[PDB]
Amino acid sequence: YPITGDGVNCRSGPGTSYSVVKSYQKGADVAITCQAPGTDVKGDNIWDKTADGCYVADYYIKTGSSSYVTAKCD
Ligand SMILES: [Zn+2]
Repeated sequence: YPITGDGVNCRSGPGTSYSVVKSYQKGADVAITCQAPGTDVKGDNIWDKTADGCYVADYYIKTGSSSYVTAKCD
């Protein structure tokens, strides 16, 4: 799914307390392997684990939902 934020952090866990691993530019498109609850970002507290293995706040990914579109991370 595509990134909608203008430079979005990808963190080592589902929340803003976790270290930043890398970033994506707006219009990057990422594969989401699973989703996990975490810090609320503007009403969406889901975090999306990408194929890079780090988590992007779902607020900044265009999935057409503020809830789950994939399996919950185990
Ligand atoms: Zn995609």
